[PDB]
Amino acid sequence: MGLELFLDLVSQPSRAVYIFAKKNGIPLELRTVDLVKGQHKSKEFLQINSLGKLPTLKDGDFILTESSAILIYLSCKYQTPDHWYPSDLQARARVHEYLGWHADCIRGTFGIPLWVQVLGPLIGVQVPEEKVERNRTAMDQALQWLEDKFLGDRPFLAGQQVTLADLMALEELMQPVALGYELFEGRPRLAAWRGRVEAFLGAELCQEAHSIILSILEQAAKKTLPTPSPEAYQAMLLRIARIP
Amino acid sequence: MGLELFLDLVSQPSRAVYIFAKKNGIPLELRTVDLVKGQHKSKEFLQINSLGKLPTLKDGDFILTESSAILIYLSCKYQTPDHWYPSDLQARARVHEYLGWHADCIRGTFGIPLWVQVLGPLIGVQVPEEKVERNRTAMDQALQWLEDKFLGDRPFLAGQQVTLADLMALEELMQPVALGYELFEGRPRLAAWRGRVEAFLGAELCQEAHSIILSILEQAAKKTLPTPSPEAYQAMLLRIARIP
Repeated sequence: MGLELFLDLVSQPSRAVYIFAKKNGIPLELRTVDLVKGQHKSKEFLQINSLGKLPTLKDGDFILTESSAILIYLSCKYQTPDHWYPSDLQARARVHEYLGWHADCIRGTFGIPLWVQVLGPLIGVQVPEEKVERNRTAMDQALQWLEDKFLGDRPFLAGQQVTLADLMALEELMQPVALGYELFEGRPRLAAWRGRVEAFLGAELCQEAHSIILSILEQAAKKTLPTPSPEAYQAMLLRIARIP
Repeated sequence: MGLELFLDLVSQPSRAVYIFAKKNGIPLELRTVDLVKGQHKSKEFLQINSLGKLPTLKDGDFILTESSAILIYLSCKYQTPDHWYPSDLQARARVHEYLGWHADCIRGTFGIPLWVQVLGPLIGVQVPEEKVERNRTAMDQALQWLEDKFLGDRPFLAGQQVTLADLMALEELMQPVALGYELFEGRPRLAAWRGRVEAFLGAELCQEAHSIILSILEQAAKKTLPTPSPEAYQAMLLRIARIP
């Protein structure tokens, strides 16, 4: 069974999974893969995940990827509490639905500030003023949508209780926060929901799932960051190259 | 029950759903919403989907969105064949996994040629030469990944049989094709897979699910295209504004 989980806690989807697995007490072998360094691109790793993306979960000789797939798969195999990923047609659908939008509107837009302030400069590459703004006015744009469209009156994006939908959302949101952007400033709805979740999860877990990234801006200043391999350098140039 | 499906067959996710529903014979009330025109933004529609996105499926007073959620939801409620969306842990996982990558790497990159050639100019807005190329070299970049990473030796991205994963993939891919980009040129793997699927689905269905978009380049020429509302004008400028 083994059941190892290659991941880097600077990777927002990685955190999500790690958090889920931890909160439901799932025997997991935490395989650390320095992303900043370019570990996920090491020949040895590509031998595990031809894609070289994190977090990838290896169960048996079955290697899966995609925090969504992994979570869902996990949650299933380990019959985790139902509220998480409900078996109710309407309910599950409500989850499936946000995740899809999340993948569209949240994922990839809220990680940008990290590139603009850390990973970018790390390779001498500086992001254009515009892209920066464009991106932020794009964030709150989504923040709102999330706010009143998904969150609205209820306590969670995916309904009445905590669910994969929240774990993912919040975790992704955490990044710009960690970099200094206080998105929960003028959003008591959002704020309250976050607090509600964190509350649920627990200080301990969150205090450690994050850690890595709240420090990172400093490691950045203190030049503690590893020099990325030419393989990571490439991926990094691409990502930066797809910032609108 | 009603079970209406607002959608515009120029919208690749819309096609997907429509196709699934049609192939499995699901009683569906096809609610057409001119996207090009700006229908999905009409006050009356926002009263149905605060988001104004297509295709949105209204079952009972339950309004759902996200082709993924919809499909899955559909497939469930209408106990459609298992191969589609398997109940097997490894299997389903493999689907869930692609969809996530699909949402990341395919969705949003393969619709661009339509904006560059049609929707864009339709509002006097012309896309920069770079973005164009960047985008295409980005498409085949994904095409390959899809090709040998997901497709590889097996017959489908999601395993051995047709599955939501394919319906969506192929449909999205169809756009640049319909625009004149022959992505299946130097990819016998890709080509064969497509042919495999189309085969399965049937000429009739495909012959009509597409239609709308293979014509569109013409309607474009012949100025048959509806002038978009200031609401659609906005969304159109945003979308174009997020082309890297």
